[PDB]
Amino acid sequence: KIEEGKLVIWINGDKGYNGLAEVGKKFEKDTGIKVTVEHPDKLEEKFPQVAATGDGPDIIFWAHDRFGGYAQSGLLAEITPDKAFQDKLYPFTWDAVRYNGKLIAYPIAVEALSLIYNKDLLPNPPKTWEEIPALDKELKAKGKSALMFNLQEPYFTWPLIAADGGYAFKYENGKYDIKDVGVDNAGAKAGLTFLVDLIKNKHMNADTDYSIAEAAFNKGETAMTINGPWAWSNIDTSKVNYGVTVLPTFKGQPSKPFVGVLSAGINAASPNKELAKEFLENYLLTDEGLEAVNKDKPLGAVALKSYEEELVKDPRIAATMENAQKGEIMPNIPQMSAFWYAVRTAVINAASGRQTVDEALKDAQTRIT
Amino acid sequence: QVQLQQPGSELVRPGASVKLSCKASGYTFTNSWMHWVKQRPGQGLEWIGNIFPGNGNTNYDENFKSKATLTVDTSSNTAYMQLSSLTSEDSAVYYCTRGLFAYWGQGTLVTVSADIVMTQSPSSLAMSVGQKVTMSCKSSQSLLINQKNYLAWYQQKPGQSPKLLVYFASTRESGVPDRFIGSGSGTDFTLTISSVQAEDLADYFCQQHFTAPYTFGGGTKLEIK
Ligand SMILES: OC[C@H]1O[C@H](O[C@H]2[C@H](O)[C@@H](O)[C@@H](O)O[C@@H]2CO)[C@H](O)[C@@H](O)[C@@H]1O
Ligand SMILES: [Cl-]
Repeated sequence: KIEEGKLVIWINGDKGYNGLAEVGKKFEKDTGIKVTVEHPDKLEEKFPQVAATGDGPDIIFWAHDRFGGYAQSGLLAEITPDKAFQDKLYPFTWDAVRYNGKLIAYPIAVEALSLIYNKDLLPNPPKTWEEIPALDKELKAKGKSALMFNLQEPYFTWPLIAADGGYAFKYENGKYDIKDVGVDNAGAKAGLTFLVDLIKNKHMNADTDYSIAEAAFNKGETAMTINGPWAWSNIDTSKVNYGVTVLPTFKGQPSKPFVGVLSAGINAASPNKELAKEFLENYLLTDEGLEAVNKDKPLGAVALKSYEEELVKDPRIAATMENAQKGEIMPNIPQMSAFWYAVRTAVINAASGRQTVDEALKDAQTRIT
Repeated sequence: QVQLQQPGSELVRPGASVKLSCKASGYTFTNSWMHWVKQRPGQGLEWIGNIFPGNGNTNYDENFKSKATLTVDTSSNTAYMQLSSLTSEDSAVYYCTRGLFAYWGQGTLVTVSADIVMTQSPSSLAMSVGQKVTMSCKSSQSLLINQKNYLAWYQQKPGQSPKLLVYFASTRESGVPDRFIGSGSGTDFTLTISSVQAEDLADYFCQQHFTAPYTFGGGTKLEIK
């Protein structure tokens, strides 16, 4: 069922799959093994279905959070890097890919949202969310707007929802207590209420998604956006003098983005486990392999030490790390999927008015518990 | 760091057999396909067959089924080619090459004494240093899958093995001067030397990597004044 003698790789369409395919063509020239990199839609969701019948790719790229539910279903193979290999990657990134004491993926890069702003429109970015309404009113009198970011994915609204005390699963005594969910406490209501109020006051539009926000910022129509380092590539080609900075505070407290480690898992049903190890270990996790991916769409801060040491002199990488340092590393427990689909419905319903903030978050909390 | 040690030469006679050895170092021997290529004076290069050392799978060209047998010793990182029933016409330099004909051993000369067509042009050419050199290679079938043209270019200086210059039509190999530029797609491909130098005297082959027999072109014998 999965075909023997070639590597099929899945990676999400916002990452540098072209640069990854350049690593796969160096691999193919060298080994004779054909490598096809693909980016299907909803791939985080297609993988557990197809791979359960034992199908799907040999290697799946995603943030570590969805990988514990994959491992729990026994859909990921235990990777086998020797100690020499592990020492080239930061020890905390291995932690994100451990499940029941076993490494279940190769960590690639550490991702956090940042505030991206157009210095032409706004040379001094706002340090607080509370000053954003006024900022929009001034900018609209010039035919611009203050802020446009992707509201259809809770990943993007979570930093605000958690700033005042929202949380996913409380971390106590070295586990994630799965009956203690903080999506419906006073912090979560305050943060999501602020976002809803911005929409109600015409400062943002509730339908805005990733394409809409990305185009508005890159055509210089909005002053600010919130996005990861993969988005820097299209800003660079497109004329906007931009900066990358700390997320604005809410009620004095730092915005707390969920930090994701982009990771490579090996399908349990794959017959090419030994080849996937060769590609990931000796081709991708190279200075050259990561540069090939990085030149297509930036990775952020990377798990590989040798390459990170020249990536950290980049101001934007420092801002990414500070925003990451102020947030929380995502848990990889299997309940993460239910959490994300619950918060997603909660944010879309609250944003549009389909539900009040209080019962949208109350419904989100019953579904996680 | 990658090396493919082959013995310099074997002296053999008709009806006998010889076992040719290829010693691989500097890479993971189990995960790379290994090809064997024959180069007879007066004939271009033809693929004999290949071995995947990790599971021992083999594929043979028709002219070497029942003439060649390929084997591996996992533990010594050595590939073997057995030639049976030798005849005068089997006198050639025999190469082992790794991957998509990416690195070549230096070749063993054996002396027996006592579907896809690749049209390369011009077959020989004489240019002066500094001039622009254009070599074309036309394939009887598209070599595109989509992106990705299964076509490479090689430089063979006299008495040396072929050395990969450009792979996948346009990607210059590591170490190659930037004067070498491959271009093209589908069936028409070009190798351009933007400004030749004297060191560039060599024989230039294109080779398709789409499917067996991974056929080579007739070559461009390039000389520099
Ligand atoms: O929005 C829910 C979503 O959040 C995270 O996905 C991020 C991902 O980490 C980033 O690399 C980038 O692709 O944006 C995604 C959101 O659009 C979680 O990793 C994911 O499981 C979750 O569903
Ligand atoms: Cl040379």
